[PDB]
Amino acid sequence: GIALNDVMADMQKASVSMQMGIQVRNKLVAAYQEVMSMQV
Amino acid sequence: VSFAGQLHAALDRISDRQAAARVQAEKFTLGEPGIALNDVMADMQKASVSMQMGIQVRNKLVAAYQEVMSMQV
Amino acid sequence: ALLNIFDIAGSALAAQSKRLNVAASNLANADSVTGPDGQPYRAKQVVFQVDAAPGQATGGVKVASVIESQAPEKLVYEPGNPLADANGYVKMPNVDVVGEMVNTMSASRSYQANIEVLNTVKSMMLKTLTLGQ
Amino acid sequence: ALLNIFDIAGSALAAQSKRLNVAASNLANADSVTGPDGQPYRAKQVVFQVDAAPGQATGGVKVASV
Amino acid sequence: LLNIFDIAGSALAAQSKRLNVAASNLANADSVTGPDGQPYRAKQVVFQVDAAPGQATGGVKVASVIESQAPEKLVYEPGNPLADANGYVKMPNVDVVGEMVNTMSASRSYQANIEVLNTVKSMMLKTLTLGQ
Amino acid sequence: DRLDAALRFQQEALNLRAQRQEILAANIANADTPGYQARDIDFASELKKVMVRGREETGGVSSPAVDLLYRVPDQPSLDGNTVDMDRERTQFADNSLKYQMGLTVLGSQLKGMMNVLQG
Amino acid sequence: DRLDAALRFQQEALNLRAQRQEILAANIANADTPGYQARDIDFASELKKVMVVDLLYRVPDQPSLDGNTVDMDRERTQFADNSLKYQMGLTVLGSQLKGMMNVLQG
Amino acid sequence: DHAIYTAMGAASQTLNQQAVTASNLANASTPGFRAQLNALRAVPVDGLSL
Amino acid sequence: GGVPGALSNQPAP
Amino acid sequence: GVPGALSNQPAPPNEAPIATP
Amino acid sequence: PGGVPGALSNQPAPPN
Amino acid sequence: GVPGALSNQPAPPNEAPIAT
Amino acid sequence: PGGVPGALSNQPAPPN
Amino acid sequence: GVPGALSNQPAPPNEAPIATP
Repeated sequence: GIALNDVMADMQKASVSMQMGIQVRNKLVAAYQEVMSMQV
Repeated sequence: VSFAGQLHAALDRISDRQAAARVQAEKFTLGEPGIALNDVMADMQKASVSMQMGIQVRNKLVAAYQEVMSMQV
Repeated sequence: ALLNIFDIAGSALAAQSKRLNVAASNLANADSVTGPDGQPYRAKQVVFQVDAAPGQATGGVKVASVIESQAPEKLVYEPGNPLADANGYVKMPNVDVVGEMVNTMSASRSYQANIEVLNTVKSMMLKTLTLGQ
Repeated sequence: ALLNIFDIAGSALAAQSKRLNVAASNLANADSVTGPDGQPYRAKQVVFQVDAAPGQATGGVKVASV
Repeated sequence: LLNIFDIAGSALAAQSKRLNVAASNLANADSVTGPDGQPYRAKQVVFQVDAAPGQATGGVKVASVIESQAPEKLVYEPGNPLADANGYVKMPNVDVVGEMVNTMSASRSYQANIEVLNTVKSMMLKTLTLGQ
Repeated sequence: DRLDAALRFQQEALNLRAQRQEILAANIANADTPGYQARDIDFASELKKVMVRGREETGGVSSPAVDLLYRVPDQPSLDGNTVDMDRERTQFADNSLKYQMGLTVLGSQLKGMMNVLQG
Repeated sequence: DRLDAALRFQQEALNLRAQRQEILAANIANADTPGYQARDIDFASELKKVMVVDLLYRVPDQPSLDGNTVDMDRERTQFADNSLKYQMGLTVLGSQLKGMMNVLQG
Repeated sequence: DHAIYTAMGAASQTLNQQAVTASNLANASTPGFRAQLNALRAVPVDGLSL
Repeated sequence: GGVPGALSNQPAP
Repeated sequence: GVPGALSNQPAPPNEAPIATP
Repeated sequence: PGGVPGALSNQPAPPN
Repeated sequence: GVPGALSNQPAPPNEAPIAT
Repeated sequence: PGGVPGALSNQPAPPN
Repeated sequence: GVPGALSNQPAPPNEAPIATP
């Protein structure tokens, strides 16, 4: 069956990919709120 | 079936393994025939490894939850 | 796949323990004359096989069966002992004491080597669990 | 109770001690004319049996009687 | 694999081979014949430097096992089938004191090499935690 | 895809280290079994093979698709096994250190990435 | 407390091993006393009783003249075995406590 | 690790030779007896390398 | 199975 | 029964007379 | 095919 | 072959006969 | 290069 | 040539002749 070598490696990736998604969304949301907080 | 179900299954499996190792250890300490010290010690080793795996999974899972709850909305 | 080392080394430890037990049983009965059935004690030995199911490359070790050692029974001339032969040839076990002592030492050393294997493997598993953290 | 190897080797030690005791008692009474009552001393022998055990393949040594 | 590991492993193998040769010689101090009927001629290992790609320093490899050229001992047993026309049976030239000393020195070298390998492995384990 | 490809070499090397250590432990376990030729694998060639073509299994009793080669014996033995204990324990220790090295490299890379995704 | 219930069995086994170790060493020390009976406890039954002590006389093997029934070999083997089992109990209890600790550390 | 087995074989065969010699000596008074000769043969193990 | 291990409790209890 | 077992009864005293009583 | 470990398989066996 | 090297062909079964 | 290690080399020999 | 030091030139080969020449 699946060994610790594979389990840990995929677990870490998934953590890395989730962190990347969170950071990119945070950047996009911050840019959008900066645009909408404008004064026209 | 679901993620909570999978986590519950993993916890039950780990606890069952630990309880089996503990019961075999108590049976050996009891003096009942047929139980070898080799098997007791190896099963305790396996139970410790499984507990450590569960601890690591919990640590990461908590870290990921904290990361998500920090996400800006 | 470091978990399979647990099974391999545990099987090896159990097999070496069985071999040491059989050797000690042979040694402790070198001077026996009678069994529970009246038969002379026959020196016994384990058989080691690769613990691999059909299609498995390499496994640990397993004890197939315990077999009577092939050696002439030691004849002793004591036609006064209640147990005897037609010509007073008491049959004593064919235990070779030097062989049994060397077997005990070898079993102990192999056992300790397998314990070291298990210890270092567990240490590596813990590390691996500390991969990214 | 005892581990299997402990039991086997301890039984071996006890059996050898019994055999040595029988030999020493015989060597002491080598010149005895009369025993407790008036009958001659008779040389004792110890008979080793293998403890049958559930395993049978592995078993120590017991002494049925002198 | 790793250099010092390669060196220590090769040296352990060489010293184990020397110890085995010495033990076999000590067993055959009194042997009178082999399978073919020839006398047992004492064996001795040849050590050579294993530094083929490593300049002049490297591990030690056992080049060969050779029969010692010391003259065979002769015993006058004219009734022995192996006795020649002169009645002399050839017995091995194994020197007991030399073999005992070889066993002891090989054991000491084996232990020294094991200690070296352990120290080197510990040093790399500590190197694995650089900067932390 | 990019992150999977960047971390694939060390991950595969570490898996092959695990399988090689399983093989070496099997050799150590069978060290007193009469008639057992010691088995080992060529790490570099099998590592390149697993990278170019993905990992595969014989069945799945299951086992890897690695080529189990025979080790050349050092000195003869009457029982008929070629497991020389010095070689086994040297390869075991070397594989141990190389597996720890792989763990260190992979953990360093993953932190080297969390550091970036850390704002 | 639930923490006691988890560690009750190993603590009681460890205490019983220590008590039986003391009894065996008392048997060794009084080997030369004429008229001394070798006493021992049945480990399993007393462990049941504590989890849910009485001393049992050892069956003599050889008849001595001074009435001492202590046999060297039997009690030496029992002493070594009890030492080994005490170490094993210490190991198991320490492993359980260390696991309960690494669950909490963070 | 296998030199122990070579030495053990040597010791066991020394025991066998001693048994032969003791059996010969026990029959110093046996009428018309022929002593059993003893000789240690060397068996070289034939593997591939050394 | 048929043979108990050396480190097992007295098969003969 | 077996030498080395456990019993709840002390062994009888070990008397060895020199003459028959 | 395995076999008996230790003393029996490391002593010079009979020819046949 | 060099001892300690790797070969794809197994070593032949070794025997130690007493009489040729 | 090297020769026989141990007893044979560290023993006086006739010159040749 | 202090013992235990380092010298550029290799050590001369030692010889143990049993007789004089």
